[PDB]
Amino acid sequence: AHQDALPRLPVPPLQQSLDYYLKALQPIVSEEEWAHTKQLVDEFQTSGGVGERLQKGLERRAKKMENWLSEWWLKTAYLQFRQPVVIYSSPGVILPKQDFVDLQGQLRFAAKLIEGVLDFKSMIDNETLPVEFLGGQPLCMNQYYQILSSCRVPGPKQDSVVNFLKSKRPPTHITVVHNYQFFELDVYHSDGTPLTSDQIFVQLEKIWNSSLQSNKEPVGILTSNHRNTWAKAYNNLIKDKVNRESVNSIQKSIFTVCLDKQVPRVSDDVYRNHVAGQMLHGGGSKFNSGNRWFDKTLQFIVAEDGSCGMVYEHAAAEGPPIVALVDHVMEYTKKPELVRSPMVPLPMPKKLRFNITPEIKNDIEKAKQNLSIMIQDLDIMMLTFHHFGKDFPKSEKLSPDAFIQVALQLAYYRIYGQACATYESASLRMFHLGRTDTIRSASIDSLAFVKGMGDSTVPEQQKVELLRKAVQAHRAYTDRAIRGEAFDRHLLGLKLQAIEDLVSMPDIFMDTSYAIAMHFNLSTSQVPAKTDCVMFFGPVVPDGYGICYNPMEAHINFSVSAYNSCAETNAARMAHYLEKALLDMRTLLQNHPRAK
Ligand SMILES: CC(C)(COP(=O)(O)OP(=O)(O)OC[C@H]1O[C@@H](n2cnc3c(N)ncnc32)[C@H](O)[C@@H]1OP(=O)(O)O)[C@@H](O)C(=O)NCCC(=O)NCCS
Repeated sequence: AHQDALPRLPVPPLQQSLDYYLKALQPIVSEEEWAHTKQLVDEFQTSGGVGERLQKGLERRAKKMENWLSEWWLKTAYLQFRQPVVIYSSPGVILPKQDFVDLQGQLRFAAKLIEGVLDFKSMIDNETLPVEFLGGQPLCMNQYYQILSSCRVPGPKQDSVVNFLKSKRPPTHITVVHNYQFFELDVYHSDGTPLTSDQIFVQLEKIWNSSLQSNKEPVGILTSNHRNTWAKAYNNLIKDKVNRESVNSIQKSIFTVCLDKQVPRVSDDVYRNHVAGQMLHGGGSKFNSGNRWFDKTLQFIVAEDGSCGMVYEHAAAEGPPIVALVDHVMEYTKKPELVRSPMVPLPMPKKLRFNITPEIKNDIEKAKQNLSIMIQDLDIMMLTFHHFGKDFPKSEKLSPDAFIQVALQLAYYRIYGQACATYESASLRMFHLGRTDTIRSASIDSLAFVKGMGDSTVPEQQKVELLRKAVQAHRAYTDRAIRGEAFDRHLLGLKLQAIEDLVSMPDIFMDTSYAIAMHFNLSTSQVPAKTDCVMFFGPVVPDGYGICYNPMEAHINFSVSAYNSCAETNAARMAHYLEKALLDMRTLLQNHPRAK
């Protein structure tokens, strides 16, 4: 009854949005093209023209739908995306490295971790999850009822998502993969009481031995190829009675746990990057990628050396919900011990086999060739900004995220000589079923500033005043976005609504200023985690980056991605420049006190 108190995703006035469309375009589009769009936009919102008609459409799709963007966005952003899920869609995660140093401690943690998730599922199933606030308003809790007991499925034209959460016989098992081979594992009793760590460990220690030796083909690596190939590949794969049951089990699992194998260690300066890679894609076809099932919503991956993290399917939800589970889980892995009562009678786990054929032999060999190419093209850099975090920005009466978003503009600008189309994920969870909207960090005050900075003709006194203007201009966008007052989503709405009506694709969308404004060189998001962890994901375009960070109190975890295919990008360099951009801004703010 909480999802009925929340307001529905509004529709910003056509004039209002189309206005912010112009304002935000100036700094990234020619003074020529902007003039064009200017005339085009006036024509669009003419009283009695196309725009006014389509606007009436969205203003109706709301009265006959909980959320007028739900289906469109999910379908548009993920389900129709025919590229692989790996690196392009499913965000990895790096968690605080555990201390165990042997094949029994590795299993020990897995158990402790598994018990934590179920302890969290309780609040979900029991619907006793605490109300999350995005300032002074309640947040949509839906996303929490989609991440567990679900999985994505390959469709020849569009993909589907199976959810076994609230079904007749809610699964009580999970998936475990060791040496490329899957195993089922129940964590509940015919009495309702969950399995304590002990049982789960003995169940995990039993699953453990059953797959001591590796030799089988990594069928699971089939979920990392193109979505048109896996669709056909998956289609054949389930033509066997056992096969189908095998995949059917994984798609019911409350989630998956991967016990990855050894990998030739590298230096420590490039360590963090070797793990992030091991958490996002798997590190080749001859390492750990086969110890996965990327279609599965939640995959918790525990390494050998002690490294650990995850990788989830984005369709389900955004990083927040996922990390508001990571925090609780890592918490459980640390807390004390209670009743370690004797091992009740526990059954043996079911080994999920995969009848390997010559038809599937090729798809398995064609997958390796693909994945191995996506990787040799991924360039990632992990930056731990110790200099400061939320502390400083806050002490300057300035918003931390805005301040961090102005530094990226400066850093980027300090590399290409121009501003670019920038994206910052903004959650609209203060609305029922809502997901996210766009916060464009590339603005008028943003460009003026990055230029007023490196301009040796502008005094440090006018510099700081240009910095502050930007930080708050961005904050206003942030505040306007999270309140359904942005424009990117509304914009995509008029476009899709236009298609539906069966009308001529508006010129506005066919506009140059459009192919640009949607081309994001900087794809970013913030995912605060009460735990010292970092999230990451490739770039949205070939010529750009992927940037996600965790703003703490005394520091910031930063991830930076890029493709080697594009010589115009280098993750380390952007990382190396952002670091200098934040330190620089601080030197300018501490030199000229606005007060005191
Ligand atoms: C847009 C968004 C990132 C802004 O978050 P935010 O926390 O408000 O950002 P801020 O910079 O304000 O950081 C908040 C902290 O700075 C403080 N702050 C903000 N403005 C301030 C100011 N002017 N002076 C001093 N402190 C300020 C806040 O009080 C808060 O303090 P706290 O540490 O006690 O929490 C967030 O609302 C959002 O929408 N996140 C979406 C994440 C997501 O979905 N990601 C998907 C990834 S796949």
